[PDB]
Amino acid sequence: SPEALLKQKLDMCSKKGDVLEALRLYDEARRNGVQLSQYHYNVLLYVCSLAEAATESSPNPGLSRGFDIFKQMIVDKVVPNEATFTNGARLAVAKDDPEMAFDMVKQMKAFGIQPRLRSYGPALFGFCRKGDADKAYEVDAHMVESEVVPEEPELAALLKVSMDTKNADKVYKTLQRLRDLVRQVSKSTFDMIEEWFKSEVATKTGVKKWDVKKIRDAVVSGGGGWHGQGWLGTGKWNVKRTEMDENGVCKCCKEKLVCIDINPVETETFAASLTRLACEREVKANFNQFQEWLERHGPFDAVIDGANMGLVNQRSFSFFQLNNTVQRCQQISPSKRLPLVILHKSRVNGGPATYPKNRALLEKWKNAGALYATPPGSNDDWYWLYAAVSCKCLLVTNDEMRDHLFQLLGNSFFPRWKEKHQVRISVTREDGLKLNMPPPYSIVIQESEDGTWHVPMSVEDDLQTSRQWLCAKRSK
Ligand SMILES: [Ca+2]
Ligand SMILES: [Ca+2]
Ligand SMILES: [Ca+2]
Ligand SMILES: [Ca+2]
Ligand SMILES: [Ca+2]
Ligand SMILES: [Zn+2]
Repeated sequence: SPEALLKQKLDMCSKKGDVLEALRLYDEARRNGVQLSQYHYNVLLYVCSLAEAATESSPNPGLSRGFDIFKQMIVDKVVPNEATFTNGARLAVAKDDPEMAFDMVKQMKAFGIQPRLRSYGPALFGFCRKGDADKAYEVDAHMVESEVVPEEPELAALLKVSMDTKNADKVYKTLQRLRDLVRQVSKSTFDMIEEWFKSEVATKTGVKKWDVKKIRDAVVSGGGGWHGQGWLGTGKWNVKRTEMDENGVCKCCKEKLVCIDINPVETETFAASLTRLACEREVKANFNQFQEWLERHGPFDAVIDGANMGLVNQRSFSFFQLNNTVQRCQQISPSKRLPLVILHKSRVNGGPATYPKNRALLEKWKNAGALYATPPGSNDDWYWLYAAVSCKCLLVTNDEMRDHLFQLLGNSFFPRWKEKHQVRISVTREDGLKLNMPPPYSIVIQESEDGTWHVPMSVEDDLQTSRQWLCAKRSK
């Protein structure tokens, strides 16, 4: 079979790295009238990726013909799958011609194909590296039109190019996008924002007087913690690295940060999504059985990730730590409700039930309507997440909630929900176990009604490391 033979020959051509032969075989298939499929085209795009950009001579056939091959695949109406977008992007990155990368995205659109975020990268980053703001803004407008949402690296590049070209309005808009989409910024974005506020352009941008009514109304309209009406005040910024105390008060200027509400409609949308996702991955009957059980139980003030409470910072499962956490949650519940403990059935009858009084206590919690033992093969994370979301209550876990399945939950609603609901344990020698409660304010870039900015840095563990903030306040 000829298409099956080209497959075999391109699979081999190449783990070897032979681009000149992959390009010979491509040309030969077309002289034989053998139709290249999705698989052939993808292998071919990957292999052309390995060509490198010629620093001395004019461009090599591998990269150069790679764009031709991509163009043809679309013309042929062969459907791109995830490997197509990845190899297409690798090729774009290797060539490092932002104009050619942007051409690839324009032709996807012309043929009704949805570009991916990684398709836009080599174009956007290419123009930003060249200081070409006008072209970077075109790419960004194109992304926005295709409903592709930028992440921090795209926003940071747009921020830097706006700073380089002295564009105060684009800086303002990008900073609002950082607030909306990212919330807390990486070290390098933080340093960038600090440079902005100390800069000459920042010093010289702003308004001495403004419609205070219009600001107040924008604050209500936006949901809280920003107004979006432009730079306010005049003159030099005082720009300090600082911290918030436990109540959200800036140690530099004493502004108390806002606690930003979550709209209950967004929460119900998210609960539906969460249920859909869990049922796609769990045995549906297992997850449904839990849903039905939960409808018949509670009320709950807290849901505990039992495996995480037994295991975090432990050489092996610690019933002491789980039980202490149960007792502590019950103590802080205004009506002394036991928390809902989610644990694997294998744990309810294995290592945590090793000692008879522990086993009797696990059974007592179950009999109090405060424990659900998830079935063999289940991923407990769906169960404790759904319970805390559904009961609108505290979620006790030290799980980071960022890898694997948690990526499916998105990077807007879920991080906001997590901040308001997640309780983590910490331990010290002097005191024992502590429950660390949600903050009374929102850890997000905030813009005050008078134009003052507070920008939080992102950190791995804000209980381990004290989170730094930037305070930017006009000196006059
Ligand atoms: Ca109960
Ligand atoms: Ca133990
Ligand atoms: Ca109550
Ligand atoms: Ca006892
Ligand atoms: Ca888990
Ligand atoms: Zn401040």
